[PDB]
Parts: sequence; structure tokens; C-alpha cells
Amino acid sequence: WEHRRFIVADSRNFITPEFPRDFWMSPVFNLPRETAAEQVVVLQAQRTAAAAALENAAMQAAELPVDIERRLRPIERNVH
Amino acid sequence: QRTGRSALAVLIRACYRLQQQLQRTRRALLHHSDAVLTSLHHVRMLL
Repeated sequence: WEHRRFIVADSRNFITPEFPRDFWMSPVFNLPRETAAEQVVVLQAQRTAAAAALENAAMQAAELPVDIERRLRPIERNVH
Repeated sequence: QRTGRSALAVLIRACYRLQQQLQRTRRALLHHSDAVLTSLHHVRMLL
């Protein structure tokens, strides 16, 4: 056995909250069609894309000091 | 005597200066690409 009090769950049990006068004039409920939060996500992704493109370009352009040596040395030994 | 000994002087001057012309290109084209590498490197720094 066991004992407790009880409250009937009737459909008439309602609740009455209080709203502030300036509650609904919030900058969050009222959102424009385009916000800057998304622009942050796009711009960060573009910056990160440019970061990896920089390394790709660096590994591409690292051959510039290399390509010049082997085009001049076999002609230098040819003249000498 | 003066004919054949002076005829080879043009070739001597040509070869002993072509030996330097390519050395200049060795030096001048390597002090310039290093700037490009440093610039790419600095751009990587900015990120």
C-alpha cells in the first residue's frame, strides 16, 4: 500500500502568464530576410578556401628556383 | 703572324664573356624568385 493526495487533470486547468509591454518587440523574433550571421559563415569559408589555395600555389611556385638552374647549367658547360 | 693570332681574339672575347653572361643570369634570377617565395610566405602569414 501507499498514500498520497491527488489533483484531477481536467481540461479546464489553464495557466495565465504575464507579458512585458516590450516583450514582442525583440530583435530576435523580428528577423530580416538576410542576416549577417550567414555572411559570417560564407566569409569564413571563403577565407579558409583561400588559405589552402595559398599552399597549393606555394607548392606550385616552389619550382621557380629549380626550373632556372637546369636551363642554364647545360649551356654554361657547353660554353666552357 | 698578326692575322691568325688576332682573328682568334674575337672568339676569345666572345667565350670568356659568355662564361660570365650566364653566371649573371644564375645570380640575377635566384635573388628575384626568393622575393616571390618570401611574398607568398608573408601572405600565408596574414592568415
